[PDB]
Amino acid sequence: MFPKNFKFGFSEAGFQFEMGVSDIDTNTDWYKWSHDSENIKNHIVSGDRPEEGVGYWDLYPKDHDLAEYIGMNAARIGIEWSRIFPVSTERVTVEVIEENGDILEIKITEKTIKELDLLSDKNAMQHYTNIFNDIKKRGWFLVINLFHWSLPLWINDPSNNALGNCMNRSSVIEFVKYAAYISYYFGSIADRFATMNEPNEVFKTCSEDKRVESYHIRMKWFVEAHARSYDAMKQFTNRQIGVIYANGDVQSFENKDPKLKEEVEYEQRYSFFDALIHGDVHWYVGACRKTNHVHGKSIRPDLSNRIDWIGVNYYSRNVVKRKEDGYENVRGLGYDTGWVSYEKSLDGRSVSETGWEIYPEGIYNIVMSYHKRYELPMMITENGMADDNDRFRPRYLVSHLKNLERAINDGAKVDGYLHWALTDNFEWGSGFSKKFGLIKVDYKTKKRYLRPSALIMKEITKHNGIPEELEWLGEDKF
Repeated sequence: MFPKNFKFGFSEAGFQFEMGVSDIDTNTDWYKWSHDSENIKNHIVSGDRPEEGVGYWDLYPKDHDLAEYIGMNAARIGIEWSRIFPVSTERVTVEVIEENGDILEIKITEKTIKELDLLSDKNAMQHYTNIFNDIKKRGWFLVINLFHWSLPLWINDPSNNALGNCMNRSSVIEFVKYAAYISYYFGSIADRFATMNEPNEVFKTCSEDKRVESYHIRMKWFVEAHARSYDAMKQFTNRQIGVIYANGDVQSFENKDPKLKEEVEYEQRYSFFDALIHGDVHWYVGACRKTNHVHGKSIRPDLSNRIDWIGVNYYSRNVVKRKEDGYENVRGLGYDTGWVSYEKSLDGRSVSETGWEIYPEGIYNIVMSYHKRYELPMMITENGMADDNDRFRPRYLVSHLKNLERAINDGAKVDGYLHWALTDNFEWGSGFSKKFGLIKVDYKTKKRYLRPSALIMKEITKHNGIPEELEWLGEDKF
């Protein structure tokens, strides 16, 4: 069985869930990126309208009742920066200490909070408060996520060749203001804070520059985005602040190149977490040389010890092969399976309706690698699959939860599992075609439909683990 009071719940993004019924928010870069006609006919976005979505902004108490019925006791909710501060906060100046380009200090004091108090949407603050109160009044675990890809238009405007939602110096200063603002009013409500959701996915896709060097100075801006935030938030909250990260079980092509595996894991993830926990930015300096861009200290205590917990996201593995001084995701396996077949992988394993092969052993592998390197409290903040007819999700949920249970027993300090997701939602560039929910949403009528896999969650939550009668669904390979 799982540990006592283990957290079974769901994760939610503001842009993917909120809109659909009322209170349309058009003030995000992703909204215009979704509606751009050239992006539609060039197959960058699906063309689906996010304002025709789940309606979680208004229907959240009824969707929370369904989570309660299936025994959930946790929720990860993302706050939209566009709704709290719909207008620019640049006019509010703050003390900013820098050196050779590294933002070492952003002093957010209480005279800044009341200054930001006049520009904030007090009605949007009350709506999020009502959503969070609806979660905590049921005795549930609450995790607030500040940033989930969508950025206010005054921060980034795709109008005026990628989305461009990266971080720069001016974006970091404004973000720490909004980060400290959230911790000022919700520091006693949120059980844990997450500054950003999958930032590695952002600075990988936010620019046409896929070079390793520019990838890491982009990551650098996100590194300071959390480090300077964490400082400002901890002024008003006593709760664990961490990062929700995109992860895949990195593997070499047939385990012949284990050094390339550790190469990939350091370039994409462990460079980030070694800076925010220890201060190792030798990657950032190593990059900054071949760029002729100014670099600072290689070990910065402004960045270090800035992770109280890690939000692990896992969906599939990631098999890679060395090319020329580089690596390539092997098509036909892992996240890149949907290129040789949409029904079976090269390993002969089932594939999700979005092209990601089902590899339940990877949720043990990714949790173990994170624990064996840092040993902090962790959480599965996202885990699920695109499966409309519920063909594979019942076996997906059980098999992954038992590989995670194998991880808890082996020492991993994971105290929560947040399935993605309770309901279907807007899967960004692919629209509503990708249905990840334990319950299915009819976007024409906004009606909620329980999928059978949601009743499997009801059985696991009731027993705090997988009973013997559900072990056949837990088979890893199918």
